[PDB]
Amino acid sequence: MNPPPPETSNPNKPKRQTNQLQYLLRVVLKTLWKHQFAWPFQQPVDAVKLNLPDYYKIIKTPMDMGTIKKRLENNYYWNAQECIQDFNTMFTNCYIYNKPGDDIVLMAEALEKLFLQKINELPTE
Ligand SMILES: O=C(N1CCc2sccc2C1)n1ccnc1
Repeated sequence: MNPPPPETSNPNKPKRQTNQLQYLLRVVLKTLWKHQFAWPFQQPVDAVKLNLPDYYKIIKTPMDMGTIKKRLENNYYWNAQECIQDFNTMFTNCYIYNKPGDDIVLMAEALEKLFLQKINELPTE
């Protein structure tokens, strides 16, 4: 059974657009999305479809790139650090649910390295 997906809008949360957040969408997220290993991360984990009934028994703060992309598109975040934390949550969830050497974990490790390379330097506000 699947929980509701994370929110992509929140009317009482203040919005912001910064050069860093624009770069996270146009360059970082959009580049990661094209990678051959990105597909497991492009939407919320479907535990009903994937026959993973214990996924949400274990992962209590779900995150995926589809949600991040919609958040960035909505100006949901106040700053880049908030968005970067949602990427880190997404990678960490994969490491928590799975074990070292698992195919899904190799995909996450490669994306995380690419992610870090791209966020090492961000634009200046
Ligand atoms: O175990 C899987 N997971 C497990 C954990 C995570 S975290 C982000 C995407 C996924 C997908 N599979 C297995 C087949 N496709 C995804």
